[PDB]
Amino acid sequence: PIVQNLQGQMVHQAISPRTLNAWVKVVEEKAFSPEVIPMFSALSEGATPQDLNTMLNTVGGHQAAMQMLKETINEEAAEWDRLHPVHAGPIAPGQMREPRGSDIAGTTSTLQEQIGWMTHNPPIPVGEIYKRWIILGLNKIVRMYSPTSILDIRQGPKEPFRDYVDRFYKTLRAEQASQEVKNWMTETLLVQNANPDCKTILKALGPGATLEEMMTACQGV
Amino acid sequence: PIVQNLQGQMVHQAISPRTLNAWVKVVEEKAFSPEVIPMFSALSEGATPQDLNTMLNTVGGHQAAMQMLKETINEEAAEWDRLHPVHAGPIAPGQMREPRGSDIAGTTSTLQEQIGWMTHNPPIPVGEIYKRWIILGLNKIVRMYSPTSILDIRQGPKEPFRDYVDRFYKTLRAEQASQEVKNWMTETLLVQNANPDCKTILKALGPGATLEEMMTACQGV
Amino acid sequence: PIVQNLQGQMVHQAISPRTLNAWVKVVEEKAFSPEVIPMFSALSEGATPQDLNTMLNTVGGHQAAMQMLKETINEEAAEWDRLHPVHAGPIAPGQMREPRGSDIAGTTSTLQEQIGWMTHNPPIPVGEIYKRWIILGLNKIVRMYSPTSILDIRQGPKEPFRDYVDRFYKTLRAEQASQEVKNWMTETLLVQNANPDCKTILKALGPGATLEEMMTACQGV
Amino acid sequence: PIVQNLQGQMVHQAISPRTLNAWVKVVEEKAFSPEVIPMFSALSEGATPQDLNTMLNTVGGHQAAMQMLKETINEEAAEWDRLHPVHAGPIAPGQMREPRGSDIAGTTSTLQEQIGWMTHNPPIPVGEIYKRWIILGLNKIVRMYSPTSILDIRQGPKEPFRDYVDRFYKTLRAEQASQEVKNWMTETLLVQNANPDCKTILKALGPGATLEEMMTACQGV
Amino acid sequence: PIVQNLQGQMVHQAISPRTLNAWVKVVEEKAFSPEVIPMFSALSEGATPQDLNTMLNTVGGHQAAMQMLKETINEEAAEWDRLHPVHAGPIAPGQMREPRGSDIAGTTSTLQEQIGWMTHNPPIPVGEIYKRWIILGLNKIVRMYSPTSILDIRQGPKEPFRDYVDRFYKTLRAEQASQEVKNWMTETLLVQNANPDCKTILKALGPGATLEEMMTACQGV
Amino acid sequence: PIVQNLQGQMVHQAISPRTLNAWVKVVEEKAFSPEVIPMFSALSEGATPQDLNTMLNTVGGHQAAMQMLKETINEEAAEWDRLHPVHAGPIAPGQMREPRGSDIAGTTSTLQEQIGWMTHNPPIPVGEIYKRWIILGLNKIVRMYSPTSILDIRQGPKEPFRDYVDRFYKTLRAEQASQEVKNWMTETLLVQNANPDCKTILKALGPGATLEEMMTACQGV
Repeated sequence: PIVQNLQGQMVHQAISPRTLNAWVKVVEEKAFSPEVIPMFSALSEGATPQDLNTMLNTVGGHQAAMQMLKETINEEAAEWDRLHPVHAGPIAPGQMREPRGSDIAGTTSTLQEQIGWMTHNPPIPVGEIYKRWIILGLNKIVRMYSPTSILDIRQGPKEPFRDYVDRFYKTLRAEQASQEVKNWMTETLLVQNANPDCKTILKALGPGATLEEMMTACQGV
Repeated sequence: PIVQNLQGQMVHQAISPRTLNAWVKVVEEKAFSPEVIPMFSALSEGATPQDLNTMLNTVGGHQAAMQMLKETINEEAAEWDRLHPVHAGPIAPGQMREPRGSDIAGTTSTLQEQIGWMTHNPPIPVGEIYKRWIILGLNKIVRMYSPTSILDIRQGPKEPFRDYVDRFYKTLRAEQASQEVKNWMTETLLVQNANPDCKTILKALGPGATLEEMMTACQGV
Repeated sequence: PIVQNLQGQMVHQAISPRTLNAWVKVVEEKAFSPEVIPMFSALSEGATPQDLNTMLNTVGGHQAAMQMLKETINEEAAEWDRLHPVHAGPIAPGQMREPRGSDIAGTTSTLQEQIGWMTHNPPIPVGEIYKRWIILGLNKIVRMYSPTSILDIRQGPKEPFRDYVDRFYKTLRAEQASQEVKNWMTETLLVQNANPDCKTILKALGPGATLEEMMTACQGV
Repeated sequence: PIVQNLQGQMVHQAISPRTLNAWVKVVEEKAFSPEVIPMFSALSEGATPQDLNTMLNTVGGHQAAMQMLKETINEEAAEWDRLHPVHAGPIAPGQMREPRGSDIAGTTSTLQEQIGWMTHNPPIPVGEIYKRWIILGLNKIVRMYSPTSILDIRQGPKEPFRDYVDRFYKTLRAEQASQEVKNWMTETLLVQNANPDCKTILKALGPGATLEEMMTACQGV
Repeated sequence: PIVQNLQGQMVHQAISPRTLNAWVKVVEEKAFSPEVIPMFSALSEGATPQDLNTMLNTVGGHQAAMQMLKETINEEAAEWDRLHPVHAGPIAPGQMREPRGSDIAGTTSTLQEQIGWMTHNPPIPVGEIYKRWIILGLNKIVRMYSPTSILDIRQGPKEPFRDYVDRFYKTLRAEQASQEVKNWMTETLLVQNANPDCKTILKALGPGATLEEMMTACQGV
Repeated sequence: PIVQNLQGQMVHQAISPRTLNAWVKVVEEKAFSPEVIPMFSALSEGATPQDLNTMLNTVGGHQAAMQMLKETINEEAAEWDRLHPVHAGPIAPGQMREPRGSDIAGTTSTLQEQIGWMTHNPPIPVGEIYKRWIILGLNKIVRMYSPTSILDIRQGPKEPFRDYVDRFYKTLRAEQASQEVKNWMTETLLVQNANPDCKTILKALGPGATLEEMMTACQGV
């Protein structure tokens, strides 16, 4: 990791044992559940591509998903190469060179160049660029490892609205979808896939009713 | 979070693994229980909107409450905009741009922006403004996910007074009701819904008796 | 709390995740057991009233004890308020005000006021004042939830004197009773409530024996 | 280990209890599963050769595997002495001695030579050379201690492709096979050792298919 | 406790949670066992009298000993007052008041006074003095609470010399005897009080043999 | 212990809780195992004799070993005094006193003296010296509490070769014998003490076969 102290004093730190353990245990316990993404992202704030590779490589099992993640990363490295030409210019001997895809993915750069890119002026955020590429592949993994389709999420006849809504927003959370489309699934599907009895109730509230009002309206139906 | 050092030197740091796990296990273990709000608020001291959002996004499950909270937050951000019109013409180069409700909520603002208002003299403490909106949305949730009103809490045949007075001020603690109404519930219901045996003993003290007189009188029944 | 660093800089620090966990486990493992009150005093070393209410409020359940505690704090506050003369008109900017009972209890004051009082020499130690009120209320509660009278503790037919002494000064520690009454209990009851055999041993030493002499005599019975 | 602090400041410190313990417990619990080698690299960031011997000598249990690794360490050591002969006379003015194989392996050399080599400019990275020699012998242990070869990974009749693919990308992970060769093993063996139903669907995709296209095709199978 | 930084700055810091918690755990796991007195002393590095009292009060149960310990501390406090009485007239303007036993016992002395004595020119280490007084009483607990004497350990017909010697030196640790008396007990009781089969062997090695030599001798009897 | 900071500022530090807990746990799990001995050095890197006395004295039980160790140290101590006699006539004015053997074992030397010798230039390493005596004595203990002869380690009629090479080198590790003789045990005894079926397997490879070759050859017999 690299920890910035007062005055922007940037110092690399080797990775902590209790980070290593927390992150590995999270993936053993909860698998590819959506909270893994914010947890991953948090626990790798200021990480180098080597520290990020550590976190993935210290995981055993789930090797079908990690093989997909490698490929996804290899695709984002071919796309960084496509977008940023490979030509070495009249750059100074002591100044940082220009990162490649494989520099970003942590394979052709050294730790000192990765610390260098991050700390240097101008900086290149090779650690966070790589995080976006991992997180994308994780979006593919979460989406792939979902057991449920969001359209089949429906209120039962004897199902409290509130337990259905937990089901609706779990299965929705685990979709990759535009926000606009997710807005549409809330405003169309929630009232639409309800039970007749509760369906009536949410309609009487009209279109400016809140989920709070909606849960409290269906408290005893 | 942002650690205030000596000479008033404020340096940001990312949120700890053991804060993340203590907050995560709290929600798993204790659900929407009243002490969860001071516990959340306490583990979130010195938090930015990004750190508060981290803590909420690392909560896996309970998504009907997180959606109810999203709508609540949006209502407090939008309400902030209601109070404050858009600031016309050019922004001054010595001055920070004044936050909109969506900058406070952490979404049309960067992390660096959040740190910018909060640290820049005279500080705008957007973390502690937004935090109060979160603690607002949580109270609504704590109060909703409560199964019992005070009328529904009574002492059974052989139940010790002590466990009942605990049940009573736990359910009162979690109610929506005002202090004049929560006084009325205390002075009426508490002795009224005691069992025959304990009710007889509390009647023999008089009505002017204290909770201390009430606890040491009715203990062995 | 407020951590004093070098050359007497007292600077506030948030209550640590492990402070919180420690108080949660202490209350979990040992409830309303005597030595828990020292754990609290220790965990509240250099604490503010916000940090005292945070610790009390972070307690799961036990609202009969906490409602009793509120009643005691509110009584201690009304008594402080009673004794201190009322301020004539507003407080001029150079006048650091003198706290009312509710200022001490953290309900009418700001954190900056609580810090202000403590650091502005001759210090008004509002944390340490409020802690005595809380500790005082914890002793009443503790004494009141204490199961067994000191009078009723007695030796088994061939029970070891040492184990009987452990029970006697364990129960004695939870007794309301005066130091002078407890000195009588030492001189009268300790031999008195022993069993026929050990009683005889103990009687033969006369009253000049210390507890080591009582212990070494009853080393074999 | 040796901690690089602000501005090339290298400072010696002891190997951490909870480091040491983390390594003993990974080996106690999990032996020589593929994830153990990345864990060992994760836990030894900035370790000297001495610190690296500390970690091998603190293993109890499994001394045939540890023996295999010493022999490997002597092989890797002898090869370093073959490639670079002894350097005659007394050491060059203000220059560090070129280490032997036994110096990299931490036996003929002293900890102060090891700290000089690592911290000097140009640095001699003795810690990372020996660490490769250890990682090579841990791979011989991993591979030997494995019961299944990648030729032997095959799908059940009613088995999910995904769980099988997890056994395959785990087994592929422990292969000493080169990357051009691992690529043949992916495009050939995965479908070939598939069940007849999932095999048919995957053959229909053509030879252009990704792992994702293969997993989403055999989702219903 | 009081933490010394560079330039001889001694600044008090509040008692650590995990120090507190570890102490508590020691008394529960090992009771008042011999090895506890060096662990306690170890855990009470830089302790004030108030931190020493905090450790004693943070224990519950085992109160016959806690009573022995109280009385012993009072005796020693009474001894310091006898050895060091009050000197004529009021206190110096710039210096501290000379300590009483009750000030060393931390009961009549404020924390500030206690900081005062350790930091003062000339300093009285009232912590380290009080701790020795505590340790005298702890040794009285160890010696009283040992179940058996060094005289009472002799070797059975199927007992291994090794286990016999384990028992001998265990029991010795807890006795009152001096090193020249303890020396006599090694050279006299151990072989004397051994079983016939090991005794012939040990006599044969002759009285200049070590315990390692005696232990190897008696290894297959 | 003594922590060497940047630019070589050596300041003594209090004996860390997880130093104390780590050594306690280590002894509880691994007793007289050979692995205790590197762990002992690693956990004592940077120690004083006071601190080494703390770890040894905080060991409960094992009092046969503590007497054997004690004896080994007094022997090493007696000898250090024989070889290093104190200088003729009057003392150098500024200098520190001569460490005697008991000083080095921390018996007769205070904390300050031990800190002087270690930090003084040229340093007298009382800590590292005491550790070799402690390690010498620990190696005797380990070896004593090991019982099996290496001649007695043989393969069962259908025992896995690995479980026998593990037993063989576990017992070999605790043998006293020179390295060339341990090389002789490797070449003679290993293949010799194997069962008819595995013996046959190894005999077919020819006698030049490496342990990697012996282990893959007997992978399944």
